[PDB]
Amino acid sequence: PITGLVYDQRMMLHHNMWDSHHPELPQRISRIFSRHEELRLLSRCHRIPARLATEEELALCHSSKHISIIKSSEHMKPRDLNRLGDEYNSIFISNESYTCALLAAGSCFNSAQAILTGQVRNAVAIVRPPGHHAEKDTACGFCFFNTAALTARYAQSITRESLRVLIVDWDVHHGNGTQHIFEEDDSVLYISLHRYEDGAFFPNSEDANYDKVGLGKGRGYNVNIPWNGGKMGDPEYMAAFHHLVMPIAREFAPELVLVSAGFDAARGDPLGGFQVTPEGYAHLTHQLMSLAAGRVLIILEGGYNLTSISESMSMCTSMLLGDSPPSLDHLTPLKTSATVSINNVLRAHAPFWSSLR
Ligand SMILES: [K+]
Ligand SMILES: [K+]
Ligand SMILES: [Zn+2]
Repeated sequence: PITGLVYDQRMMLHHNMWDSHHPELPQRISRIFSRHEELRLLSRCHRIPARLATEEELALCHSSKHISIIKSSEHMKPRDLNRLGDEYNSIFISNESYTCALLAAGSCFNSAQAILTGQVRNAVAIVRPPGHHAEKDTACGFCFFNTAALTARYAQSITRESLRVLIVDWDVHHGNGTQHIFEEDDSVLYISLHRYEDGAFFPNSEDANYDKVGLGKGRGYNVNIPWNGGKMGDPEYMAAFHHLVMPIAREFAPELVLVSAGFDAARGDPLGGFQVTPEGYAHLTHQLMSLAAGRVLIILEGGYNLTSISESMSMCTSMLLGDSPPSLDHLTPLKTSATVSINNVLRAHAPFWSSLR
């Protein structure tokens, strides 16, 4: 039972040359890595090397146009970088951005490979820029390429095309990119918990609502758990995992679990407004470890309180290493809004999933 870990300082090169205090900071991965040292968790892990993703691998989820455009930004002057970045929804670009996105995906490919070949049982991927907002043909929300989505395809490419991989997205934002890429796919189960606020919360789309359950043969394999009007926390997420995520995931019976692990739902996050605790993320992690024979890859997405995400993700690694879950705070009754959300998803997925009725 050994846990993998991948981190590369080079992914800090991605930076905003106008707003040096833009929340998607280079130090995000630095602080998480550092926190692993202080808790002596790093030594307990097998260090998995990072690498560049190939354009061939990028093409698993992304158009030729999108790849070439981002590839070109590498040799651009700042005025053009400003220009190009402005064409997207919430995107800043530097000359090192393309390489960093490649390193994020490549790092997660090696981690998945290590898990699927049995070298490690599970792994954590401390990477940036994030990925779940990135679409097939466009960049969005600090994301250039959809790392978790690409990792699912790579995983299938080195085993079999029908390898059942589950993607659990507990980043506070909806992974619009990930949902769309697999919306017609029954081999990749996408489960997302996110702040919705009737579509007022980023990325401001109604695709994130519970009624969007997938298309074609992918009907029922897209699960949206939206939160409305309320500071959701550990009780609401534990309830959603108990009633929805885990029973659906068990029925799906994944062979690989990918976690789009953003920590912007964490308490203290400048953007999230939620209050999930580090203890909360640990229990979520531990819960997911009971699936796919423990084959779990935890991939960093969002999260912008340097202290919050450092503590939160370290707690997840501690769980993968086999340590015992810390006790949760005394569990408040669910916020009335949560029960509404949970029941709607229940109703919307009860036909496709036997364990829900
Ligand atoms: K999410
Ligand atoms: K799907
Ligand atoms: Zn986010």
